[PDB]
Amino acid sequence: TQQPIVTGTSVISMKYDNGVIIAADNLGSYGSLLRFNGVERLIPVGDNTVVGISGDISDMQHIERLLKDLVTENAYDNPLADAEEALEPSYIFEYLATVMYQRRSKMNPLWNAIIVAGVQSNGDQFLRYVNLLGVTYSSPTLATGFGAHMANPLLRKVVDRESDIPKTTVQVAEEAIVNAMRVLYYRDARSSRNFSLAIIDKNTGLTFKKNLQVENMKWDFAKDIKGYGTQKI
Amino acid sequence: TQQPIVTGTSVISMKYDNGVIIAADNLGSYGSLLRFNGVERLIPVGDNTVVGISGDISDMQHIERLLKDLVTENAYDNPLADAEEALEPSYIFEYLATVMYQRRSKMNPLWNAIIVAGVQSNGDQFLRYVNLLGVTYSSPTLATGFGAHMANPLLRKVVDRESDIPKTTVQVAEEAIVNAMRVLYYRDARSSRNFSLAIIDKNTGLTFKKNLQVENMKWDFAKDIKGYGTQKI
Amino acid sequence: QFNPYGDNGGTILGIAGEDFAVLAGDTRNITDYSINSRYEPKVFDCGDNIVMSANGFAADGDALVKRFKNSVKWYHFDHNDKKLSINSAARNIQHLLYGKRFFPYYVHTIIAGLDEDGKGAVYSFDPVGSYEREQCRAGGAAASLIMPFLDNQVNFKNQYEPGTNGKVKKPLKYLSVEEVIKLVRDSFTSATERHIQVGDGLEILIVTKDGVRKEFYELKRD
Amino acid sequence: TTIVGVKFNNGVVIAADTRSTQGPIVADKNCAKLHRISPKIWCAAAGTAADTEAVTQLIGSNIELHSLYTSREPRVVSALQMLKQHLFKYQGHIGAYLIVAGVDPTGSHLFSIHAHGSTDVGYYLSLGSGSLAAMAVLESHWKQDLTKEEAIKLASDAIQAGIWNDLGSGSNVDVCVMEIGKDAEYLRNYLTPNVREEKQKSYKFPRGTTAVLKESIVNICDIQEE
Amino acid sequence: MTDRYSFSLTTFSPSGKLGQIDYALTAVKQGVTSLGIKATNGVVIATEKKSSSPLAMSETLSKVSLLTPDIGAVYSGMGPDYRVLVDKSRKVAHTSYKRIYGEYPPTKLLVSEVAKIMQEATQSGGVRPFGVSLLIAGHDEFNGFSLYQVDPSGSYFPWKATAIGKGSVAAKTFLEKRWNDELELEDAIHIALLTLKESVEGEFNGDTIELAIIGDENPDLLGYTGIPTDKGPRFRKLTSQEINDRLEAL
Amino acid sequence: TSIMAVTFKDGVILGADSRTTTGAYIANRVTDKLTRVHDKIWCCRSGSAADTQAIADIVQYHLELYTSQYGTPSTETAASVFKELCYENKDNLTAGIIVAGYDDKNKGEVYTIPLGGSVHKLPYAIAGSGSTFIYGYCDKNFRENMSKEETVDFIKHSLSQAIKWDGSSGGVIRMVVLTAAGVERLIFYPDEYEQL
Amino acid sequence: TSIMAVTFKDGVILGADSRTTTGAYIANRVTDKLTRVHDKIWCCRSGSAADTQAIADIVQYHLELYTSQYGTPSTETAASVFKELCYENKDNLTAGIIVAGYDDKNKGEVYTIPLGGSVHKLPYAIAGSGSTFIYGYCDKNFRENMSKEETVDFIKHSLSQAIKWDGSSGGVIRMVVLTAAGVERLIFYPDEYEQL
Amino acid sequence: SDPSSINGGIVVAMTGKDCVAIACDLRLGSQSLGVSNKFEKIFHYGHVFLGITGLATDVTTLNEMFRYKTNLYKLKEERAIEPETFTQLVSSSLYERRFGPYFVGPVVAGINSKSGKPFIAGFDLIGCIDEAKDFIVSGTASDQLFGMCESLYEPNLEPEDLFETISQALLNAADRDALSGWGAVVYIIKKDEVVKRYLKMRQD
Ligand SMILES: *C[C@@](C)(O)[C@](*)(O)[C@H](CC(C)C)NC(=O)[C@H](Cc1ccccc1)NC(=O)[C@H](CC(C)C)NC(=O)[C@H](CCc1ccccc1)NC(=O)CN1CCOCC1
Ligand SMILES: *C[C@@](C)(O)[C@](*)(O)[C@H](CC(C)C)NC(=O)[C@H](Cc1ccccc1)NC(=O)[C@H](CC(C)C)NC(=O)[C@H](CCc1ccccc1)NC(=O)CN1CCOCC1
Ligand SMILES: *C[C@@](C)(O)[C@](*)(O)[C@H](CC(C)C)NC(=O)[C@H](Cc1ccccc1)NC(=O)[C@H](CC(C)C)NC(=O)[C@H](CCc1ccccc1)NC(=O)CN1CCOCC1
Ligand SMILES: [Mg+2]
Ligand SMILES: [Mg+2]
Ligand SMILES: [Mg+2]
Repeated sequence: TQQPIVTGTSVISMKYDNGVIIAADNLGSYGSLLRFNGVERLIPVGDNTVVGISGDISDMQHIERLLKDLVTENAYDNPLADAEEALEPSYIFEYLATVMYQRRSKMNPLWNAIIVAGVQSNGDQFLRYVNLLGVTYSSPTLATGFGAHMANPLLRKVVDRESDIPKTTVQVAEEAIVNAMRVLYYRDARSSRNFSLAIIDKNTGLTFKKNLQVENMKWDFAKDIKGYGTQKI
Repeated sequence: TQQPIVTGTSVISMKYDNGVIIAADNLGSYGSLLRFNGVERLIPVGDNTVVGISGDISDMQHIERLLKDLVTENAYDNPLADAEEALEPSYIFEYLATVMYQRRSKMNPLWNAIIVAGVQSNGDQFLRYVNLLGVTYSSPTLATGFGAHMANPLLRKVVDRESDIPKTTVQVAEEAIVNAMRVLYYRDARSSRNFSLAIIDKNTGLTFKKNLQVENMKWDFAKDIKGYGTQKI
Repeated sequence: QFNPYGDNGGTILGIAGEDFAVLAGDTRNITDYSINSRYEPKVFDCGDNIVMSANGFAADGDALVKRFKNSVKWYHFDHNDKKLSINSAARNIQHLLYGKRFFPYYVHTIIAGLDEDGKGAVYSFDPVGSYEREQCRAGGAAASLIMPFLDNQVNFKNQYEPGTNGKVKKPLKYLSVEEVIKLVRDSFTSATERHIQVGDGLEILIVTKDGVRKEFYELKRD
Repeated sequence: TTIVGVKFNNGVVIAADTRSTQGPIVADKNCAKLHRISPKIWCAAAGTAADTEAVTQLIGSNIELHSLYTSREPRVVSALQMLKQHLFKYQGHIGAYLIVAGVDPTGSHLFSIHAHGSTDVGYYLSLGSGSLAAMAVLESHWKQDLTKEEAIKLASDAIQAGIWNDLGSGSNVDVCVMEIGKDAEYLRNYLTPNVREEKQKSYKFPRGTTAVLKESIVNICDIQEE
Repeated sequence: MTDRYSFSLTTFSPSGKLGQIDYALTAVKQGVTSLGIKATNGVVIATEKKSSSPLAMSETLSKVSLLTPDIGAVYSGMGPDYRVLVDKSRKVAHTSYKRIYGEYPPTKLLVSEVAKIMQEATQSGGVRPFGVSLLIAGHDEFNGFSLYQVDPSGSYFPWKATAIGKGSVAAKTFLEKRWNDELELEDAIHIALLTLKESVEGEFNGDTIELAIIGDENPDLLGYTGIPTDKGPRFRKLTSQEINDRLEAL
Repeated sequence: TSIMAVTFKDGVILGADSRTTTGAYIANRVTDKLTRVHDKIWCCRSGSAADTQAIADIVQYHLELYTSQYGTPSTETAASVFKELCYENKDNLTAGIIVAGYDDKNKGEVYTIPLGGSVHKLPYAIAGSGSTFIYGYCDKNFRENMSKEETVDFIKHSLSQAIKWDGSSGGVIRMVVLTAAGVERLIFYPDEYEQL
Repeated sequence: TSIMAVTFKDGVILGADSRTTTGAYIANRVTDKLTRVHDKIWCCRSGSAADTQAIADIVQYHLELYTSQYGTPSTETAASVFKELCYENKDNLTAGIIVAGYDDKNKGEVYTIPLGGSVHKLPYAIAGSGSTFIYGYCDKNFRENMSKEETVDFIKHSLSQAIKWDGSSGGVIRMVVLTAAGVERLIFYPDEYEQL
Repeated sequence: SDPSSINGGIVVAMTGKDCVAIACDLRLGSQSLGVSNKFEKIFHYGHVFLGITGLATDVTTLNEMFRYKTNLYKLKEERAIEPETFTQLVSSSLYERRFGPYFVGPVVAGINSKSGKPFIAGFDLIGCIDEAKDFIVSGTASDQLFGMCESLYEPNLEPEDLFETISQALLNAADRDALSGWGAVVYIIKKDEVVKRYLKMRQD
């Protein structure tokens, strides 16, 4: 048993016709203090998987090292390490899910919520969640923390069920993700303007975008808001 | 029942041959934050009494207003308000002591420790303490908070008993008070360098000194201190 | 949470003689490990040849003494300057204490004087006003040290006549004022050695038919 | 307890009061709080009395074995290191607060150590309940380049401040002086400003005053021959 | 990477001999001569500093070792075995005695503890016996001065005087003639130097001889003043100069 | 919340962020924390939204009734009415209020009233959760008798930093200028103040 | 405690106050919080005095043994050893450590290790109770590739403010300069830095 | 609940001229219920006397433990243990249970057989030594005993005078404690004779 100290907020994601998108802001909060402004919380594993992590950053850095070590170990005595015996999203997820549930069962959890996004060998989209309790689930959209409450409603308007996935292009899906990140910046007190976004496509591969900013913000109506009821000026 | 919020630290004092000296620093702390740097905590009442207050500053400001109102009330229908029927230190103290004990007895104290210093009509030195519990006592030296632990030992080396009072001059007594304030600045984490000092003498009257600073500080030996044991550089 | 009580330490002692009584108290006042004062009087002449001390929490002690002194003043006004007898003073103090039964005065009170036959009298009170007349009583921080000594030296307890096997007790005697003061001084010197809250000075008030006299003695200051 | 350490020209001096307590009662009026770790490494103890004795004796034992093993006179930094690691491991539960001083081939040294295992370096230090009273005196009269005589004076004055003003401290002042190139001099009861006055009365009883039921000889000897 | 030697390496042969103990005693016989003599007011222990090379600094190799402030030890046999036994003997004096009773053990009981350690190397799994015989001299309040020998078996005996190692048979005969119960400590040192001269071939001086005494308390060697009861170590190692002074009156 | 009031040559300026929080959710991102108690006496609010609104509404009532009887109240008087409510109801309130006003006689004045209900007259004041991060900055950069443009920049730079480091502060920077000329409202959006 | 480490053109500089507290009593006013783990790898200590000393002693041991086998360790390596101890013993430790060092290859580097045991490589870092009051100041006044004199002034002004507002910080300002030239210790007394 | 005051009882020791005295009460109870009036608290190992107050199971356990240890001491050392040495053994044995202590207040008393010097000592439950010249007190009426001893005691009392002083110190202290009394025993110890006396006291 511990308490989280340095923390990361929402990770958001969705499936589209040919792949998956995942995103997370670049902040490490220390309670209410917005302490660290250059923290990468999307961690790629090979050219087919991105693991997005929220919660305790010290535990995130531990998980990052586990994944880095997993790639090293998979390469050992493996002539097909960059081909048929490369690490899959499903393998990386199940490993993390095993570790998470083992750690909760020893009453010493890794204080995180994790989304593994990727594309499998056969071109199938992979998107699955796991947290500090070892709870797992999959859905056409997935989000952690505040993102569950605010991003999912927006992303579900694009992909409400499985049959909507082939109808959704990469442009429409990315647009929905970028808008969701703006909404979180308006409304989450432990978020930042700067974020990272990753697209894993079955055709075009892994595209990792750094140093993105929330833009096209509406604050102009603020000038017209005065007082809390009766004040006229 | 409450908790103190904005607070003042030590008030220190002693008797000498012809009168009394009292002192207190100019700080209002907000927990560990050294919030307010210009707070006067010695409050004169007439030309014969100084009330030094530590503890909650909101309650100090209340007490200040009570004393101000006490002077106004004493002047009413009193042709000898600036002569034989002027307020005495003993009258001002007993009033405060009554209020303090009444407030503790309603489980709603004034969260303070108070030292009333002055000279009576007959030339006698007055020095007495009262706190949030209504506890009262007199001694040739008196101090609140950290001053009780650190200032009293030093001031008692000058006036150890009643018979030492006539042997102690105003120069010796002031020197002892000024040194005690330096020691408190070295060692009390909720103190400041800037302080006020008041002398109430039977011959020369009330002398109130503002904007005093702790000076002649020893920090030079600090350069020679390295590590915490084995470190040589 | 706010705690309305505190402990100012100190120790007091009453002894009744044949035609006199003493009430003694140390002059030290403390909180925790700090000394507040080396000379803060704790035993008070209350008028009508009655001496009083309310040891424990000094604010409650001062309040009680102040209220009793006032009770004596109003007893004079309301009953034609009649002298308040020690027995009557004691019953009055019970009502003062029991009045705050559910928010007590945190003190142990002793009064001393002469009864209506001119004989020495000491009365003793708990915080909520139960009382008893006694030849002997110590109160306060070092009461547990002093009382057994008084049982032995004032009331001659566990002492027998030599050569009687153990069947004739040492017969009870009144002590002289000189002998009582010797026992008081040794009690406080002993208490000062072993109790940290006892020291600095000893102030004894002696009550006779002639009035109230005071004696002061130095105690160790460590 | 009041304990102090003061550095000087050619060495270091430590001092202590002699009171030990049990609740508000004084258990011992002439307690010895200056513990010898090795001939020229001594320390003053405050806190839980059993813990300070046990910890000084354990490290003093291991320092003696280390000295024999290495054929070298023990160093103060070694006593310090061994004390802090032992106290850290026990996470403050061993309630030992110590001022560690001494002379060794490296020179003269003065340290303090707290129960949780933190240490500090200084020219003057104080510990225990009377440490504020002692530190007030030290902060008022300490200077650089003190002589032996000046340092003994300052150290004992600082203990006196604890004796008179702290209810936790009392009785006598014990001093130990450790000078470079000399034997350490332990001055037990260096000051005695608290002798009890003569009592007013003698309480010697007449013989036969206490009532007895039975008498018997107790056999303390072993089983006898013949 | 296993210690599989859980069985005894010292066993009884058909004749009743414990071979490894006998062979350890043979190693002791090859070792350099050392001796001990007990006086009325002291004990002396002595040996030759057999230097392996003249480039070697023989001062650094201490054959005569302090165990406690009132107890000293010397040996004959294998030097490394002796060194580790001195380490263990010093430690067991603290762990099994000083940390319990607040005082150093009496000579006989420290000897008993050393003896125990040597016995265990004669019975425990996967070890050989120690290839040394020790001479332990000491003082304690209730037993007075004493001198003990300890062998590879763990057996120990008290002596008025004795010798062990190379020329022990000749040295023991020499001591039988000279020893009496009225000897002062200086007389015992004189006899120790005479006895040791017979077994030494080469140079005979303070630099080639190692000698220590258990004698009077030495408050000057204590290192501190202020405790009347602590009067100083009775063990003292004689200097190179102090030995040479007595060799002129020889 | 990050709030401040700064006296300058021509008067006083109040400043605040626009964020209201429920836990870590931002309940209102365009909050107005600068509230009028009299024509030229305003306050900055921090602490409970309910408590500071209730207090401010009562103070506005008291000063309206003061004006009907005795004419325009001083800034000191307005601060005293705030104090009385905060001090006497200290057990039941969580309010940190800065009172700022302009007289022609006294010019610009600032009074800060922290949790206990004490009053402190100051050349400038800072308060709210985000103020902790700018004590250093404000102490080094404040000067007396600044111009209007300098004081606007001082507040803009100060609250910009408070917003940057405090998660409980954010949104727009609102300001209210109090001079002889009148009452001016200023607003500054994220795209302006973040790049400073 | 107020501590910081700042990279600059020629290397890195560590800075700290000298105050140790027991409650509100100052147990040591001349504390040295800048501790050597290797010739040119040092750390700033905050949190428990016992914990940070124990950790620093273990790290010094690990890097001495590293040096015997593998030669001079990198600053990154020193930070990793600190991290391992802080992360794995997070339940039982209260340690906030800044690691700073000079290589010739990597030049000046600074790593901060807060309570959780996470690691963060930064151009400069601030920590300890008093650091809260200077986030604003430090963010506005830090530039990369400063000179030695500029970086000394930046730390002196920053810790001066931290000391001024934090009661848990005080005493002297100690600094340690790490460059190719060697190791320089600097000290600055109250009479110098208070008047800034 | 508080283990040191479930059973009750007291021990006191004093030095005199070429003699020591150690004394104890006889009560064992379960809080308010008096159970036994024959529960002695003083034991001896050769010429060294040990009194023990506190939790009665630990009093009995520690007696059996120190009998065990002093028997082995004597076999190995070939002499009886002395008071100074026994004191150190008590301290060592208590401190090894530092974090699960015996709830006791031991008191050592005796005369060193070689030097002839009178010796007394007391300990807290974890083994800290108080080596007093004058007197040592222990038990539920320790405050009371401290007061009696500090006033009644004078140095260099003859054996028969010292008996009166220690007896009156015990009796009057016990009578002010609910959990002490029910009889008492006094040992007067000289270099080669020891007299044991049972005291007549009030039985409430
Ligand atoms: C007095 C001083 C100014 O504080 C100074 O620091 C000295 C220095 C010593 C002598 C080196 N300290 C003491 O005297 C300590 C103060 C202290 C008391 C209690 C806890 C911590 C510190 N005194 C003792 O340690 C005392 C020594 C006896 C009188 C010889 N021992 C006790 O008071 C003992 C401590 C038990 C304990 C257990 C576990 C953790 C910490 C402490 N307590 C009792 O004896 C209480 N009680 C136990 C049951 O029987 C009745 C008495
Ligand atoms: C943002 C800031 C730095 O805190 C700044 O001070 C602003 C200033 C206002 C706008 C004048 N303060 C707030 O935003 C407060 C912060 C605060 C919260 C709680 C106590 C004191 C201050 N926010 C509110 O007052 C908030 C306004 C609502 C959302 C319109 N109210 C609450 O959060 C409410 C307060 C209850 C309360 C009131 C007084 C003392 C103690 C508690 N709390 C909740 O509804 C709690 N919430 C917790 C999460 O689950 C839902 C319920
Ligand atoms: C001053 C600063 C801003 O805090 C700065 O971080 C310095 C840095 C050090 C010098 C490297 N830190 C301190 O001074 C710490 C502050 C601190 C206190 C408590 C927990 C964590 C940090 N002070 C100490 O570590 C202090 C050193 C002693 C005086 C030599 N130790 C304590 O105060 C001790 C710590 C116990 C503890 C340890 C770990 C976690 C939690 C608690 N605490 C006490 O002795 C408590 N004290 C309270 C008042 O009554 C007396 C007992
Ligand atoms: Mg004292
Ligand atoms: Mg923000
Ligand atoms: Mg009884």
